[PDB]
Amino acid sequence: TIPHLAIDPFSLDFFDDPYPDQQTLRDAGPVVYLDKWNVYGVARYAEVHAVLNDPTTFCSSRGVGLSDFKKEKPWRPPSLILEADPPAHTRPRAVLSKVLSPATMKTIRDGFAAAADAKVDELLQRGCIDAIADLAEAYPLSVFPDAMGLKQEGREHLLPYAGLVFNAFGPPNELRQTAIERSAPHQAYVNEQCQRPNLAPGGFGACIHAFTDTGEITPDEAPLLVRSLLSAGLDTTVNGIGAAVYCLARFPGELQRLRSDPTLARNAFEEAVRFESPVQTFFRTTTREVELGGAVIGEGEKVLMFLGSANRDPRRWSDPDLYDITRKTSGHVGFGSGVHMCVGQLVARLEGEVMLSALARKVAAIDIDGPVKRRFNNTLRGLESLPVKLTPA
Ligand code: HEM
Ligand SMILES: O=C(O)c1ccc(-c2cccs2)cc1
Ligand SMILES: [Cl-]
Repeated sequence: TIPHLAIDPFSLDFFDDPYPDQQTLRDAGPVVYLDKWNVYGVARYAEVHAVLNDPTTFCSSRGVGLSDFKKEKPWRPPSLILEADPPAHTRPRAVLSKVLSPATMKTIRDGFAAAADAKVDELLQRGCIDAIADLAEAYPLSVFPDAMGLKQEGREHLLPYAGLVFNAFGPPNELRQTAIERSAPHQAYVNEQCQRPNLAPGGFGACIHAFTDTGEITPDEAPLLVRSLLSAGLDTTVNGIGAAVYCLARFPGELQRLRSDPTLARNAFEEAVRFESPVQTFFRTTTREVELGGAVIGEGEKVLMFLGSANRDPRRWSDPDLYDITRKTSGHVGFGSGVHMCVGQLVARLEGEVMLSALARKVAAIDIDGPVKRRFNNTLRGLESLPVKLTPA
């Protein structure tokens, strides 16, 4: 009933160009079995969306990586939000929602926007730059650690820690094993910064600790919730902004439309999130036998969702392989869907919007002018190096 495929979605070949294999996975059926890892897979929009929106049946508390927490020990203490199901998920989620809330974005927008304009002005003085190290990495590093309230010392641990976290959702391949081998100094730094005395007043970390007297979380839960923002809050945005710049570099007609109406900046970023999907895949575990898209899956089985594939599924999207900054993007799954849908999406969209606004107002052309190099991670998609020449408007 269910087709068995040998495709390895965690292989370097797949990362280098996932799109043909994703079509093969979608077209094989609504539910496939991946023999390489003994997991079920769903690559169509319909089933990805259905799985995400049934957290009772497709739970997160057994881990959102390949590893089943009922069978193996997690590599670090489980996240109180990502790796929790309702009702345990609900109150920590509400705290992070209020910490990263629509109202909070007002307190940071002016500074985030000025830093984006400043970075684009700096890059234009150099002309030829690496849009990864010099922009996609440099911009979030210039705003997010400060908004968290982190001290300056030790910030070089943040991107390695995040890469470790996202590699650790994969199978026990070399990318994952090597990340864990190297992890001790990054875990040590990150855990220490999560303690209340190490988080500057007014930042996101201090605000999480301030919620420990309302009855929503206790003091001993706050450090792990700070850990969540230090895990998911930087490397995702690096790959999102890198994706947007890569899209504008490859589709100059869309850069021209963005220049002509900079208020398209926010949707141009959302479309980049759909088109490249910085978070490509992750898992749920079944809590019962379940029928999904006409197939029967037993209890206790890992189900791999292909978010990037769902975002390119022609059953859902017109011209899915085109980057279109005026596309109606509502419904894409690049930030997830349902109860776990990205709690930091307003921070991500703010960074992306203000960066693309700066480019729209200040840059006339973005031309790739060197070898493009991909960065390999078990669940994040993005580039290692993107040499571009920026021409001023
Ligand atoms: C372009 C940038 C980003 C992308 C593509 C992205 C993607 C996602 C996705 C797909 C999920 C759902 C995971 C699941 O259902 O298991 C998620 C959850 C989450 N994200 Fe984001 N994210 C981004 C930025 C951020 C930022 C900036 C923050 C914090 C400042 C953040 C914090 C979180 C947290 C804490 C969760 C867990 C929420 C929950 O389990 O209820 N993310 N993100
Ligand atoms: O530590 C945390 O709570 C944490 C939360 C979310 C993530 C993401 C996984 C996949 C997309 S976002 C990773 C870590
Ligand atoms: Cl840790």
